[PDB]
Amino acid sequence: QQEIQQRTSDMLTAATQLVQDWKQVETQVYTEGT
Amino acid sequence: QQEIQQRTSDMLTAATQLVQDWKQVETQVYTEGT
Amino acid sequence: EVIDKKAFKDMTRNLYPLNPEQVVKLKQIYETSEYAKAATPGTPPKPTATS
Amino acid sequence: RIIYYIQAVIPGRAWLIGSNGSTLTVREGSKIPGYGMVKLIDSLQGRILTSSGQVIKFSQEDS
Amino acid sequence: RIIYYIQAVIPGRAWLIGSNGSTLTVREGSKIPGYGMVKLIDSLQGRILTSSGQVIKFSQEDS
Amino acid sequence: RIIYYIQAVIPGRAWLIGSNGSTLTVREGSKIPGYGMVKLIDSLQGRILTSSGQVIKFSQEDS
Amino acid sequence: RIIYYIQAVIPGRAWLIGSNGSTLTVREGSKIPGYGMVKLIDSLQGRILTSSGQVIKFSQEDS
Repeated sequence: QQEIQQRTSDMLTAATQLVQDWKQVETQVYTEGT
Repeated sequence: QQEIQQRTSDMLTAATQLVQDWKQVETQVYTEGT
Repeated sequence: EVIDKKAFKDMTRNLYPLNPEQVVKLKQIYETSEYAKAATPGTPPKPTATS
Repeated sequence: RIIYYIQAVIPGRAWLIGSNGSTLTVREGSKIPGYGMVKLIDSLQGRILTSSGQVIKFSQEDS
Repeated sequence: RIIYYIQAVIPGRAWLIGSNGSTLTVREGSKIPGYGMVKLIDSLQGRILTSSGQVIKFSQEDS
Repeated sequence: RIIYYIQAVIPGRAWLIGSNGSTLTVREGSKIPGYGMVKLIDSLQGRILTSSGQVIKFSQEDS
Repeated sequence: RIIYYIQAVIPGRAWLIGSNGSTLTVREGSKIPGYGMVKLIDSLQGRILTSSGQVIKFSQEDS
């Protein structure tokens, strides 16, 4: 059942990457010219 | 039985080579004149 | 050739350890956890003006 | 009669506009004109349980 | 009546226009004229099945 | 008679405002006309007990 | 009637040109007037097959 913990480890790495991808949101821009 | 994993070794890298080729996207360019 | 086919299967599983259903479920888990984090216990005050 | 639409679903409180456009805000255990008291307010699915046993929702087309 | 086409197909919401150019957006459960209410939104392949058993799709040329 | 309501609730004292615009603060050992002597003070939930079995809390509007 | 040719072929989408200025793009399920429906699109060797059995082909000298 080492496959269980190895699968949990790789899925956990992918999921931690996924939630730090979910977390960040960039700002806007504002542009004018006259 | 023993040839399977080393067969998947180069192939997984080849997909990993393939997986980032769609991630990058070049932006526009613009030119003016008079 | 069947060795190559099952190799394609296991390398696909090794590239992506996540099902899209699992992705959606964990995203819902993240949203509920964020809701719990942003939850305010008790009755909130009412905004009003005083004169 | 007068029908209220929940305008800001929040845990604890609730902001409402009326069919007349009258604005108000309530808490969990309180009184509401046109329905008497308040029985249950939850952020789940936007349901307000009035003392008349009715389910105040928001506007139908404002979805 | 009014023939409705699909404008934006996404999970959750949907965008529609009429035969006359009447732009609108719907949720999963809402009422539309001429077709009853929307009972199913399929994000795959872009078809909408109404409560009357009627299908909203794109234009034939603009599919 | 004069209607009192709470503008602030703390441990230690209590803050009451009358319906006419007259406000004051009270402690455990004291008196109030129309309610009697403050037998106990509840810092929780903004409730003030008196000798006449009467509880001064916040207004229905100030809620 | 109007005679067409294939002009530009990509997988998925097809482009056809008639001599009467009728140049459009079509899908696999597409209503071609005077011909009917497309039953098969091949990205190579330049044959577009109609549900009426016609074969849309490139110009052999514009080739």
